[PDB]
Amino acid sequence: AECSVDIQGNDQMQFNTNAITVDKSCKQFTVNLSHPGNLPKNVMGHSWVLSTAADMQGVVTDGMASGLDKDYLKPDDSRVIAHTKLIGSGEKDSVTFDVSKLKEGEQYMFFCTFPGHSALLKGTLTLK
Ligand SMILES: [Cu+2]
Repeated sequence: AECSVDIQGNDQMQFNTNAITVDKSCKQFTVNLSHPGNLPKNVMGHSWVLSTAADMQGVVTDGMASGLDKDYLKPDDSRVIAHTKLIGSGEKDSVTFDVSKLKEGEQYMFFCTFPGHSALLKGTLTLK
């Protein structure tokens, strides 16, 4: 898949990838999130949130005080460069973003913002 990637978050607290490479040529980038499993998003919800590694913690910390109401994401978080909605099992969501929003050399992390999920459900995103 050029300029896109398919990612699954399961009931086992696992993303099927821990590293994503965004080709420097890509103009846009699309991440396809699905959620195999049986648990509903209010106990096992999963989302794909993109930020710098530097800002992950506060994004996470801010998200969990945001409630299921706001997908456990601070509304209009200027630290989030891209994000999917929060989904439960059997659900799916995609998000597309501008590669121009990524600086070379700066590090980025992707992660779920459901309470206590980002330590396990995370990975690397890098501009190549
Ligand atoms: Cu999650």
